[PDB]
Amino acid sequence: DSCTFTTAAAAKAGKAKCSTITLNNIEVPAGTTLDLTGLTSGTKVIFEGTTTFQYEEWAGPLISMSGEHITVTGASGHLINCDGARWWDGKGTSGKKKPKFFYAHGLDSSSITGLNIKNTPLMAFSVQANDITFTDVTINNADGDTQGGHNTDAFDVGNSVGVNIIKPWVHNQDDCLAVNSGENIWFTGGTCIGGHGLSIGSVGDRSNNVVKNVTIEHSTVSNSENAVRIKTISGATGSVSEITYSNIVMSGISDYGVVIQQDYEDGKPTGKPTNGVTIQDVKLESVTGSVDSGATEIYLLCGSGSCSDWTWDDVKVTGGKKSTACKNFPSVASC
Ligand SMILES: *[C@@H]1O[C@H](CO)[C@@H](O)[C@H](O)[C@H]1NC(C)=O
Ligand SMILES: [Zn+2]
Ligand SMILES: [Zn+2]
Ligand SMILES: [Zn+2]
Repeated sequence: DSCTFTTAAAAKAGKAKCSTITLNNIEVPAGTTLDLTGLTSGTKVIFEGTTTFQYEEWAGPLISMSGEHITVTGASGHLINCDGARWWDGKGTSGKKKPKFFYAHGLDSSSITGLNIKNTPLMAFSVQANDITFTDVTINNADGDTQGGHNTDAFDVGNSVGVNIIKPWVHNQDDCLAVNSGENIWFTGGTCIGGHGLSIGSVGDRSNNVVKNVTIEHSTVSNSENAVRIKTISGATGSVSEITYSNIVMSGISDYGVVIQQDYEDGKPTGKPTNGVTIQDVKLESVTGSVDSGATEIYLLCGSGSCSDWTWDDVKVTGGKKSTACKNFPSVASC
């Protein structure tokens, strides 16, 4: 049936019988999830007007969706305004408990298109799904730059096979893309502003430490901590392979233009890379741009023998420090 819900509670109660679910100007109650899990296959979900959330310090998610063959869209002029500044305290995962925004867990063979998201209190999309596509999704957390936003990852991917992120537009304060695990991930045409870049990892110490076949391309990173990043955990085991960064342009980079390091311990680099996580088939093709004078252009800190078979074409990162601490990287590459 075609259903239109004006409350989160009504949506949760009636969703199953709806072939079309129009969410009209729903203000999600404090500490509650707009629960759109268990949707019937083929359901179309349309966000209308402005979706808001009442304030409460909690872990989220503000919205959770699951089901197979779900088509999520937003009506013209819609906006999902999380007004995250109410939570932002410059501490992100620390300090006030801030809710994760959208759980796309088990939202299989589904698409989310054109959603306009604003000021997520913490991470935006948590992806743990198969054959999921995010097209023309805009995550505007620009306000977080000056209002204390942190750990406002745009797309966190784990335990997902077949993830397509097409033309996302992101202005946040953490990873534009963060893949802790997954296979067949495609991120293309993205605008990544203010965050931590397009990252694989940190990989290791999870139930799934395999990242395979990730293509990040035609993306532009601006005013971010890093542009191209692959991190693996010290002493951890796992596999990172078939990673392609192609046609990546960067500028306003504060820390690293390109960084692939395997020395993350307790969330911090140590300078001592390990080799339990293999990093194979890394292809950088046309990765160019500038970084800050204080940033390191390229940093490749591989464990012994763990990094193999790379392709390095037209990687030209300028304006920063040229690292003299790189090691164990395939000779085709260079810092
Ligand atoms: C890699 O992922 C892409 C995008 O989903 C897909 O077209 C391709 O078949 C995959 N290749 C392998 C070897 O898994
Ligand atoms: Zn506000
Ligand atoms: Zn199917
Ligand atoms: Zn930061």
